[PDB]
Amino acid sequence: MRTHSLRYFRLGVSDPIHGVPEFISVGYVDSHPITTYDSVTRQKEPRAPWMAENLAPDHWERYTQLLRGWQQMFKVELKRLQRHYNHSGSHTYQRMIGCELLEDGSTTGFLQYAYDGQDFLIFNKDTLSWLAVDNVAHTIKQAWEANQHELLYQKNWLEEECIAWLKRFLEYGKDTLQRTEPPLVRVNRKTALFCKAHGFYPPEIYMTWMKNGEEIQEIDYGDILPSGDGTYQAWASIELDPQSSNLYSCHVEHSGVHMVLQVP
Amino acid sequence: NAGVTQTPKFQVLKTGQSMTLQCAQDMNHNSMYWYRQDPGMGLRLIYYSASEGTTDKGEVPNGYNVSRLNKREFSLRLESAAPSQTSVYFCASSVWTGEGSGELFFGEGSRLTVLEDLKNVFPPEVAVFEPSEAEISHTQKATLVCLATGFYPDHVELSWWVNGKEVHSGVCTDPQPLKEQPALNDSRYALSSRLRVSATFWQNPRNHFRCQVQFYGLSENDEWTQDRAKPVTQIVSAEAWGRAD
Amino acid sequence: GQNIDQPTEMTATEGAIVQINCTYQTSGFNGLFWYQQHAGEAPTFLSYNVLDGLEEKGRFSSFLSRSKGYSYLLLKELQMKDSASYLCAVKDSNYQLIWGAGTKLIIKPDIQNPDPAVYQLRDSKSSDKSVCLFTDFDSQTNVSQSKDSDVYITDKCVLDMRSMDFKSNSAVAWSNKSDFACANAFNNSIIPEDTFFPSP
Amino acid sequence: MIQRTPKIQVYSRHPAENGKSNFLNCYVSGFHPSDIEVDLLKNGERIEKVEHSDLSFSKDWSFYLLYYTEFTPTEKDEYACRVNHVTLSQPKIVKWDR
Ligand code: NA
Repeated sequence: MRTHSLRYFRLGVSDPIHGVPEFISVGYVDSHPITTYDSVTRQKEPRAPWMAENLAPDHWERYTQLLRGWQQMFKVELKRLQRHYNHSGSHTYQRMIGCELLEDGSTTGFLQYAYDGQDFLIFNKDTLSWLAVDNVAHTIKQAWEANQHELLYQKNWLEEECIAWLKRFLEYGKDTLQRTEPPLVRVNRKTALFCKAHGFYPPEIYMTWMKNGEEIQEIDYGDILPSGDGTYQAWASIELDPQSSNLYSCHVEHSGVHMVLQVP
Repeated sequence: NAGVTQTPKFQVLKTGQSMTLQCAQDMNHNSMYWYRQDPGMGLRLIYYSASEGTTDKGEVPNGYNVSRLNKREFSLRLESAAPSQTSVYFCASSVWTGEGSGELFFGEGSRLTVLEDLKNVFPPEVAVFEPSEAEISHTQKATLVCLATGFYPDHVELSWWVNGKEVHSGVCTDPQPLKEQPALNDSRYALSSRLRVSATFWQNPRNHFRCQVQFYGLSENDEWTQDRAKPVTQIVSAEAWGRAD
Repeated sequence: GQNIDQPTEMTATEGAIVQINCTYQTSGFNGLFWYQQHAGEAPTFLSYNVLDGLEEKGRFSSFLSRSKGYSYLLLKELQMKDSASYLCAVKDSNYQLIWGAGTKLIIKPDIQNPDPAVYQLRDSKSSDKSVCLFTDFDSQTNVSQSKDSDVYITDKCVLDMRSMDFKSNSAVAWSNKSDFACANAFNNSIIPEDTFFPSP
Repeated sequence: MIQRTPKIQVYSRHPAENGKSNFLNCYVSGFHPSDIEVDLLKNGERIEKVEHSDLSFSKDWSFYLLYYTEFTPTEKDEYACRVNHVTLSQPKIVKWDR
């Protein structure tokens, strides 16, 4: 099994534009959205068909109540931050929690918060402590670390509960999450050599250019982009040397398979 | 700083009668709950309110409804009372829901007894029995005994009053009442209590002792059609004076 | 399904040590709580465990083993005020509390100078009942219910005279029957051989 | 307050071929805060039937979105994506370079 991850995001906005929600929660398994909640619908709903098909309505009813509570909690926490920052206008508060089940069987777990899109508090579940980036976060860190039981609870959720949920969701969406669609890879000229791949899943791919069997600071890497049909595409370019002849080859690694395209 | 305040403490109801339990918390908590506790099983959740402005059913919602009136108050409504709803009801609150280590804070509890007919509701008969002279001479102590008998349902509070002040030292009351007819399902109850003082305190002829049983029963709106007296909420007491010789 | 089990009742002696067990089979685990509930009163929070190990808190300690799905509440140097029901509860994966049925802890007082006796109390002029008091017996004595339907016998009760630092067990029997006598009131109970029966 | 400007990338779902039905994608990522307006352009005119994914969250706290519409590319018609954001003084147009 490849490496898989489960993460939940929260976004809180203090003075949102008339239509925009003030609170949004979205869960992900790898790059796939699985659940969503916002202050407008006030309902937790599936965002993947294999989630809706495998979780009974009582599951969505229960987490709808929980998220309504977490929504209020987020608003209170954001009100506290912006008052202590002495900030006016609209500001954002974000939370991200989740875990990874690595290929070798090991696990990672993480939990952190952001204010205006910048790191604010980062949890260390081994030392059972919070890393604060400024004195507003330092005040929050002191209050959170005074509740030792909450630190222990989050360590257990990250290391045990989160991994248990991930394995459960992985089986639900096995046909989607554990499949392999190999990339279609080509090369053309535009003066630089462009190596292009498309139609592949999972999105994790490694493309690079090699010059005479040596990999070179001289490569421009494109972003892995969603194609819209569940597959992804990527590219990588390198500039040609007109003063000397060199063997250029594109190297693509994807899902345990290596590919080499020699440029004639 | 009162914590969780729920009312009433006791209530007898006839099958089909409406009832509302009140609950308030002054701890600025967001989550509130309503539980019922029955013998032989764990607390069962009826309804809960994760935060102000939302409520949902628990494990046993049938026969009940709730209203999260505001952040402080969470009322439980019995629309058509049924005998199976005879239970002790507890309201609780927590700072939040879904925080893992947050504990619950409970209210004092509300004891409800739902009956098909009110014709078996009786106040207690209360009597005091003065210490044995043999005990006084053998142990230099004197034990008064108080018997509250024939009451139904088990909605009583017994207290001792020495010289006009309530006392608890030297007092022991049965934690559970006694079924006078254990076989019958609607058996009336008996309750005993003892107050033990020194012989010298009992032998002061100006010391006054009083047993007092608060009974919770019918009210003005309850219909009564029996030939005996209406068993309303009332205080029944009996007294005794210290004996020199 | 989701299950939580703890013993119905436990009895120990004042000053000793008692261990109240709680095993759970739940879908997920977010922590185990212990609550104390005195008779006729509200439960109050005692302890919380979520990781493995022992956590001390005064005379009380709580232990947790996640792999075994097992926890105990440890009470040292037992006092009479520890008499109560102890409720164990587990938060499942969806943060819903599963409640055990509770363990009733009964504490036997240490009676240093036992003086078992059955006394006849004085009649009340407002009652037809005759009342008998079995008192000052050792905590190993058990009081049986009556086999006569017109004789009423209560279980033993522990009273504390604070001023004298003195505790004693007692049980009450009463009846309005003509044959009722305190010499035969507790005949259905196994009472100490040296029980004092003062003359009538 | 560090506001991050959106990165805009316009591309087709498949390698494009004239006369063959395809999908034009506009992937907008890396921006903060989350309010954003995106329009797909056909010869300078806004396309009406245009779909978009829900707002998405990245690990570095920025957001991303995928705007797309079905189309048949021809040699004559030019396509683009117009994005507006708090970090932009005026809408920024990125043309689809095939
Ligand atoms: Na209901």
